[PDB]
Amino acid sequence: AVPAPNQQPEVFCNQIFINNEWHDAVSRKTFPTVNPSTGEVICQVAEGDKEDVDKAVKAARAAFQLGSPWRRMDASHRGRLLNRLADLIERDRTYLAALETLDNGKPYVISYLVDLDMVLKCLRYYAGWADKYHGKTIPIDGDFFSYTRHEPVGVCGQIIPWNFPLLMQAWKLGPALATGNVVVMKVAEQTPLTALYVANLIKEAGFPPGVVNIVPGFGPTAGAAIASHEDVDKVAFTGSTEIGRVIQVAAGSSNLKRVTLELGGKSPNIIMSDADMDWAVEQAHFALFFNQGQCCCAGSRTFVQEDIYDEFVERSVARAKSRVVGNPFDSKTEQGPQVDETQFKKILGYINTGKQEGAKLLCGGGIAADRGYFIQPTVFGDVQDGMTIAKEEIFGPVMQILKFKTIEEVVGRANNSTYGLAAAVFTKDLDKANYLSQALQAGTVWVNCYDVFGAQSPFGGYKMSGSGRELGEYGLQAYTEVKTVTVKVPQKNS
Amino acid sequence: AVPAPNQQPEVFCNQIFINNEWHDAVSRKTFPTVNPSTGEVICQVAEGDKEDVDKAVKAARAAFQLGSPWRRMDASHRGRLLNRLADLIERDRTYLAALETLDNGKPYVISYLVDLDMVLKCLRYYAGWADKYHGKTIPIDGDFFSYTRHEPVGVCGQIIPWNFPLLMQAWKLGPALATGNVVVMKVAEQTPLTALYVANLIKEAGFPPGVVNIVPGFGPTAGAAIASHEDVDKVAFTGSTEIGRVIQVAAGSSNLKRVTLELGGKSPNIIMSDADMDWAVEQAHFALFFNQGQCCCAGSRTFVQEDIYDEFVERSVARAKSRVVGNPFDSKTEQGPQVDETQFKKILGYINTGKQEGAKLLCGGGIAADRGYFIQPTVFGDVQDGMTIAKEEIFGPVMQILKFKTIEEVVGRANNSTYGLAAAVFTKDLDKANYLSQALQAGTVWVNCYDVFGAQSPFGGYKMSGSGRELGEYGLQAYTEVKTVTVKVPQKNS
Amino acid sequence: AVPAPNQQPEVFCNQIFINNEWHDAVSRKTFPTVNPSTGEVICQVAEGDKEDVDKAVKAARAAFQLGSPWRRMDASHRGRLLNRLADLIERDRTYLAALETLDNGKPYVISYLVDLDMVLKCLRYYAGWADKYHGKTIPIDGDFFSYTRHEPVGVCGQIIPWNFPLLMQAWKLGPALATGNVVVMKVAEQTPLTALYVANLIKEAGFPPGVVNIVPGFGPTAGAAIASHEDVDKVAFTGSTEIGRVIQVAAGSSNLKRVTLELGGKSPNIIMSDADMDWAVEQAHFALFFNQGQCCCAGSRTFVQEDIYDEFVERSVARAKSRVVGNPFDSKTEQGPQVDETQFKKILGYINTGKQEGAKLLCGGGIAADRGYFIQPTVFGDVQDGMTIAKEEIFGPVMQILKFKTIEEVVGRANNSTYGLAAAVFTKDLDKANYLSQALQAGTVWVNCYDVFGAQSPFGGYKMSGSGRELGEYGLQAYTEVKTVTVKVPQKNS
Amino acid sequence: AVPAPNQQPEVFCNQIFINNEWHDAVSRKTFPTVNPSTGEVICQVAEGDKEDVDKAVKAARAAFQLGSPWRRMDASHRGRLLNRLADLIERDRTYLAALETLDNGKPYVISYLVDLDMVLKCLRYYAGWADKYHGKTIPIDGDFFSYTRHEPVGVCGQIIPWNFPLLMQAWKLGPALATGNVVVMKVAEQTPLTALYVANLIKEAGFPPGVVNIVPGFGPTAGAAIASHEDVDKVAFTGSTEIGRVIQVAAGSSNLKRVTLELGGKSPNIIMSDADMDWAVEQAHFALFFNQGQCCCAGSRTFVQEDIYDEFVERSVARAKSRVVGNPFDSKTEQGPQVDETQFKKILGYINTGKQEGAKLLCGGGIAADRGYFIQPTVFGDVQDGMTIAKEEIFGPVMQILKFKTIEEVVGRANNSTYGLAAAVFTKDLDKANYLSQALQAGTVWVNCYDVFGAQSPFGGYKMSGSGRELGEYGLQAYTEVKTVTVKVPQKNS
Ligand SMILES: CCCc1c(C)c2cc3c(C)c(C)oc3cc2oc1=O
Ligand SMILES: CCCc1c(C)c2cc3c(C)c(C)oc3cc2oc1=O
Ligand SMILES: CCCc1c(C)c2cc3c(C)c(C)oc3cc2oc1=O
Ligand code: NA
Ligand code: NA
Ligand code: NA
Ligand code: NA
Repeated sequence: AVPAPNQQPEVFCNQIFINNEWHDAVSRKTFPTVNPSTGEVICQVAEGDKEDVDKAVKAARAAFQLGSPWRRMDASHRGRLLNRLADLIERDRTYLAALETLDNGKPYVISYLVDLDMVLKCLRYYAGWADKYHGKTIPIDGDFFSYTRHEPVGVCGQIIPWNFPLLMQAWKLGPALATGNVVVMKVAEQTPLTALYVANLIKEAGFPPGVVNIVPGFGPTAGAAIASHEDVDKVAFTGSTEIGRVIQVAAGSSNLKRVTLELGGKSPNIIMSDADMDWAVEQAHFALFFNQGQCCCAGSRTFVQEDIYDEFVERSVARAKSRVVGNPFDSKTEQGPQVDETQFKKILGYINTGKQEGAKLLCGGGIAADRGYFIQPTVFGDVQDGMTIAKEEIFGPVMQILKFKTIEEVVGRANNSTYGLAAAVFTKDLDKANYLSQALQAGTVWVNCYDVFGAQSPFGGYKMSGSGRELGEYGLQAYTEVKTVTVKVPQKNS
Repeated sequence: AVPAPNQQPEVFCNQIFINNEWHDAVSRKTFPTVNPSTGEVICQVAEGDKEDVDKAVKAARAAFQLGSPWRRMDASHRGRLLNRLADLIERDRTYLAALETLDNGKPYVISYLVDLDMVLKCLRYYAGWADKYHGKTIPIDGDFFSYTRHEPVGVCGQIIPWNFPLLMQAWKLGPALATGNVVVMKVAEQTPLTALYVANLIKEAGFPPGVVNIVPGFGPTAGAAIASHEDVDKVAFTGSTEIGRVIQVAAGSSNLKRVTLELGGKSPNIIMSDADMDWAVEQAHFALFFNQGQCCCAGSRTFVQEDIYDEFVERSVARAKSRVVGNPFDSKTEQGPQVDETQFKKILGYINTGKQEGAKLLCGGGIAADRGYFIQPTVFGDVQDGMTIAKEEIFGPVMQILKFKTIEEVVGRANNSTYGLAAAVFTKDLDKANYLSQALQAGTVWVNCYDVFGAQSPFGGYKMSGSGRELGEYGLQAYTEVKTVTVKVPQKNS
Repeated sequence: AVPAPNQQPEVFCNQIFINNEWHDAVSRKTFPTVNPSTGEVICQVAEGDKEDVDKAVKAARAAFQLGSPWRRMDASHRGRLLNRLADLIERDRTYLAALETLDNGKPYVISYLVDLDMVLKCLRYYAGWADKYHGKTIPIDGDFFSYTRHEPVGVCGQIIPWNFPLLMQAWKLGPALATGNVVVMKVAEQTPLTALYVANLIKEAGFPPGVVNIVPGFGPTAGAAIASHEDVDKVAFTGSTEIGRVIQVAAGSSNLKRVTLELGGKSPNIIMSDADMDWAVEQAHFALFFNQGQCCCAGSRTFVQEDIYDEFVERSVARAKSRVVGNPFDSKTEQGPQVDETQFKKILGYINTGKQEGAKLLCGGGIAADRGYFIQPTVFGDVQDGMTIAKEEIFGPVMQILKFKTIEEVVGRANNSTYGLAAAVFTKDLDKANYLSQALQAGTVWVNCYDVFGAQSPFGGYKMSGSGRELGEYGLQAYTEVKTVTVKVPQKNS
Repeated sequence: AVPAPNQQPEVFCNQIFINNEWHDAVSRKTFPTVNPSTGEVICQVAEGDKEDVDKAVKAARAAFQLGSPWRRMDASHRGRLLNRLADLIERDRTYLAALETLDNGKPYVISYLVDLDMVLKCLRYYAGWADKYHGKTIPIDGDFFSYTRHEPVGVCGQIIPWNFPLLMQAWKLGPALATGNVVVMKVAEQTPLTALYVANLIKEAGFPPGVVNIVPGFGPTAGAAIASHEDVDKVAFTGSTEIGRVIQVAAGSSNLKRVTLELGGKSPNIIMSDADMDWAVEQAHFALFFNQGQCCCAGSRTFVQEDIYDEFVERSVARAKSRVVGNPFDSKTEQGPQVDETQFKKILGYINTGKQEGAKLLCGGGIAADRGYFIQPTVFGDVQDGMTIAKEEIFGPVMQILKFKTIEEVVGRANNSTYGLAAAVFTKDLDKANYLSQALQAGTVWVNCYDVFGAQSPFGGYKMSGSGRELGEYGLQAYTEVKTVTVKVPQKNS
């Protein structure tokens, strides 16, 4: 029961947002944002650079000064503002989903029913946290009263990616604002429009000026500016492992700002022979192909036990072959385009690599349309651990299927990676689920499901998939600076 | 690795313990404690009554005064004291286990390896909590700083049963002492000796006088005095459901003291047809027969899926027929005597009740030895929900085996009880484990195990099996009084 | 900014609310509710008795069945419903505030700006808790995985008093519903109407039928039936200490339901010689007289240090004499009538005891109008600890002012009471504040303020002022039943 | 009550500790460690470099393998090991205190009564946390059961400073081992010997081999190797702000290991005009001179309200003049030597700089003794914010005394710094202390006291003074990796 989209949604916001006001870049440069379903330019957007980030940080700092409206506001009132922001987003849901689909390429039905649903839920979840993150009173030795205050960390630099433009904005704003921080946010050049529209609702909701500032631009310029800024207290980055290291180096080279990273993965999806075949096939398909394959936690190594391999592979192929590729505003479409030309070409290179290193191509392998960045659902069978397509993050609709004999073997293979963002196990057996969920080196382990996210449950990487956790209570930790206050008292009693 | 016991351990402590001194009853009365293995008097113990409780409460109240050594002691030091106590009990481990067996009847090997081990673990666990149970600092609206102090509830009456004399003493002393309370402890007339020796160790560990006071005697007299006392702040009772009511009526009739209760149960042990047969037979046997059936959480309704029933019964009978009943100091003995004549006769009543109401007697059903309170391990087949042996807590070596068809049916029948202490589920299937553990109305659900206790995990009843929780962090809640302090400040900032 | 009241609000709801429908009593009997400003009947209300409680409990029990819409509903959606209810209340704010003043007597300006502000805040606060009250995963010994579920306690009987009818309704509904419980609510015969109207809003917000049921009626009939009901899992009562005993006895005599109580107090308000005089005089006035003195936590023993006594008394008298008694719908009115004839007579009774016992009547001391239950603001000086008005809860606009010299003296005098609901301290000295806030035996200690409530901060009694805490995270504890699940695993690793 | 020291204690441990075994450096090189009281060599110590770190990491990694004794051990038993370690350190307390004094120069009385005490308290505190740092069960939407496991982060590299060798070792081993990690620890070349002896006790206590590995050596070699290592999951460094940047940079350049840092300070100690003069003078003295000025949180900016400036200066000069410098083994000694020649000359440099830039030199100013590294207690007055000595960390017995007028001014001036480790306020006024403890940008704010540490209370920096916290529950956060497990279930109910 999805409302009919406007397939040519109008763009109202394409500038830099600072102090609840719209501005051009100081250079007056703009960049085009493109519709990946057509290859056509949608509009021009302000191209922020170091000097625009400088202005945004100054605006954030000012708003975070002791005595300011943002600092004096009751914590419960921060929750109200987040709940108001959610209501505005809900009022404008049809428009935002359409705009998300236009700029990013994901099917409108999914923008509406998944992304926007999850945005609303995430904001509403964190509105609740705003007055509930207690400090502690602490029974220290000797004649003293000691306690902790959980203070906001301060000016927070947030660099968000293009695969889930609205959801990620919500994942970062939720906890930051619940805890009384202020943000300078950098949106991805491939997908800036929805985040900018949401800035207009942030103003309408009544957040004071300078609390949220949004700088669209490029990574090497506006992103690096944030990571290296001397008055930014904390940086959160979501993107590639490679860029992650730049961020963390830049933090240590500048002011030792605090860092959390959500990086890549090559997540294992392990199907035991006693799994429910029909359910597992459908979920392995979803686990890989969701969002045109553009998910950090994609199930891009599907380990299948040897006794069910052939049937599993067969069913996986048939499902991949029926997957509808097309216009994302068409209700029948399961698969839209890749986000841009760079990704397009990058995925085709990996497909080529897979053919050439002797992975067996079971379907797809090519370009699915003459217009836009559409790639055919592709499945490789008999994939080996040493192959490049088994090791590196493809970020496309390319499925790898590997075969294994034993549970002890599959654990070592699944864990033999520098990535550990997610994993999954499919089995009816209690003991096997418990053994594997314990043994897997991943920040999230799904059992008999995949890509089950909830605002309540934390998410993040082991190893080089990242550091720190987003979502849940855990997502608050990185946005909080702890202060101990220890007071001499006449005589301590229990 | 169990050291050879003294089968006639000497008694050193048989008096009332108040302010680190030993007192006779004001009446000079004494009562005999009996060895249930022989029917013979071990020795005589001071019979505390109302006037001796009153003296205890006064001592306790004095040790609890503001400025007193106990109230001023660093939280961390209460933990040192709990740890020292544990060290003293470990030194005297062999003696305490022998004394427990003599007075209570359980096999020495179990007293040594289970009870005493858990005692040590419990006190060591709670020693660690002493300086970690934080209050909160709270982001209240307006120009205020609000926070909570977790203060001790005060004078705690604690009424400890005879089935696990040492371990229950530890379950109560642990959280009480770690949070800075003082205690007046009433120990069971059937099994007072071990608790009194432990008081000597409390003295030797260095606890200030009045912090722990112990008054042996009878229920209607000493127990009632504590429950009705106008200067006891809290009462903790473990016993029958019937006496539980007497305690809560007395609390409400006197000074609205806080009440926690650990009462009886008719805990269902559910065996699905896909369970591991041998493991489930040995665990169901343990579940019911452990401690001569004298566990509040005994698995006394063994529900078995109809397709495995004949076999499950056949094996359970064989195992029960082989259970060795005898002298609890003999290392080959699995089953000691019941704790006293009253229980002995109560169990024989229930056994005859079962035969009379059409349950099928598969083995046992009579008296095991000519002397002592020994009962043959007994198994009833074909038991129905409507029978009294399927409803009422028997508290003896009597196993009920019921038959069932579906998982929906068995949930309804398992939950159709006024008891809800514990339950268990035996299955290899992940979905059945999770469905049942969510649906069963029980404070503990064990999956593929039974009677697994840890100091870290709470334990307590649903419904009329009690209220409140022992063990874990949860065990501290009932021993804490929460004070909110809200202070006007010049200007609140986040 | 207060909208003009409707001084003759229409009454819509006056029946028993069960399964989202309106019912007459089975008996067809009704009782009058009176306007305490005029002494005249507002309307007839259905008079719930035992049979009506039995219907409500049945309906709640069915709504709590496993698999029902309320049990299956997402925790986050419970939060949404509460926020919905809050929105609907905000919509009808002006009305409900007027209706409260009509039936209860409190000034409309306070109904609007305080009572209804706090209702919204409470509900919004608890909406935030619905999906955040986590259980624990627990590092138990052995090859086991252990964790806790925080489940709803079940059918909750909630008896709410007449002094804050809407607010108390919120305080109890908030936590109960946030944690997934179902409710049978008994509202006060003096003030039933606002709670019945909110029932209609509960229906409009989309709460499933049976989740909230309201039975208006009398204490010894409807109240006693809930406290004694064999299928009510939990009872929460706010009212007199004496009736709290009836409740706690009823619980023990029936099914050992869980019990929390908010009872009376005789709360000390302590003014040091270094207090800011004007601030302390104005707050001490508020502390006693707020809500016509009908607060459980009223500052009804104003201890004042000898050096500032004369001046403090002079200023408190002037302020009391200026206090405007009258029509609660007139904006200049600070004090409306007491709630009914019984209280009215009882308060005059205490005033007379104070005059006869040799307390110094400084102002007021008689009736203030011929119609309704208006009483003169009354202040007694040179009060002694042994006088009746110093010992007993008056629940009227009657101030006692005691004199003290030392900080050691006043602690002992303040703590010399069977009550311990609240207390306060006014001082500019850090160490005095800390000394007194530690030493006072009260659930809430205000420093340089009074009657500062926040949904975030717990509130409740020491001693005979009650057991359990309402508000904050603490408020959830009594509405939660803890289940431990412990599962055998192949091999535990850290 | 301090035992007489052995003033020439024997050295037993001077090699690399890996797998519970003593090894020479692969290079066979050694470096001297010197007695800073005499300037003379105590012994030679194995000089670890990259190759030795590589071996330590490999042993740690092996010790951390799934299925290993350390991984399989009950969490509670980790606590037992820690408590055993503490008992061993308490057995060897007299020796360790003397050895600490030999190698580091702090007075033996302080080594025995403060450092070793605090070591014992820290280890015993963290022994309590080993089985109490629970993960969570989470009420996620839809038909799922979601929970978190708090797993160990893995191989932890710990780089510890020379100013508190034993204490810092305890601060890092405590939480690391409590939470099941394994460690590679680099001790400072100035003070390796006490940590090496402790390793011997770690073996004795029964920790499995590879759990703790200790590599003495130089920073640019061994330290850098740990920060750069591809298989080190986490690095904790305490030392200079400058070197902290090198560590962060190294972590980002290698494997994105997690990082916590405890760096420098220039902590303000603010004396209001209503402060207790004598207490304040003695505590300001303590704040600065404790441990020969060698504290990261030294109160090296003493801000003194103008009306009490001349009196406070006079009394602070007198007390500084009375400070006894000399042999640390002499019980009359308040102040031993600086740790080495480098620090010695560095402090002389800063002194000269304070003379040059117009600070008024009120006592001291030079070398107290050149046999060993002794400096005169030095006190500078009329210090301005812009002076080098008012900005840079001196780490020596040199006091800066500044003058201020208003509370608003001093906040601006105290916060105007790139450091934020600690702060203090001396006042009797409640409002001033509450205003200042909120407004100061520092990790710990002491009120009417200074250098009050408790293992229960977190410690760590704001701004460039560090990131993350040590001690308390918060100290566990950095040693935990969070895993979410989300499971599909048949039907979710509350
Ligand atoms: C209030 C609970 C009383 C009770 C305890 C303490 C208890 C302990 C253990 C231990 C330890 C094993 C192995 O089995 C038990 C059974 C048990 O049954 C019980 O009824
Ligand atoms: C069970 C407690 C009943 C009670 C409430 C709810 C109460 C609320 C408020 C508010 C709101 C202000 C400003 O003062 C109060 C006093 C109050 O005194 C009370 O006794
Ligand atoms: C990174 C923290 C280093 C540091 C410690 C550990 C420290 C401990 C104590 C104790 C214990 C007293 C009495 O004063 C101290 C000062 C201190 O100053 C310091 O800079
Ligand atoms: Na685009
Ligand atoms: Na006995
Ligand atoms: Na009325
Ligand atoms: Na040295």
